[PDB]
Amino acid sequence: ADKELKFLVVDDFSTMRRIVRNLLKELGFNNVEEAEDGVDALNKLQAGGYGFVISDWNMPNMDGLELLKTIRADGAMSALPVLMVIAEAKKENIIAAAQAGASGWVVKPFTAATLEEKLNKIFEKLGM
Repeated sequence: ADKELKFLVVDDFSTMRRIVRNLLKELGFNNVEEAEDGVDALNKLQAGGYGFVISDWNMPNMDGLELLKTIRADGAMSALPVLMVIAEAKKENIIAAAQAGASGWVVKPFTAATLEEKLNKIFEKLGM
């Protein structure tokens, strides 16, 4: 894909946002920024320039699935890739997420490799 795609890494656990940031990096993706919950996420997206959203599931104020749902229903941002970080392959959430428009999902913990194939297959399917 493109190495300067601007990524948005959304998570309530600063630790985990540190790991995503680094995972991206170690794959040559260094046009990244962070958001702490869905509310902050939306705020940043509206400003512009993003090309990929990596959002966790459990965040206060505005959670994972909500973030996903508002990008999808929002006509400006509607076709924006959203990769969702889900804890356990709880079938139920996988279904809600794909159901709500998520470009794909990854079960955390994930390595740089799984991340890289998750992205590559999202890139391929989105014409990226």
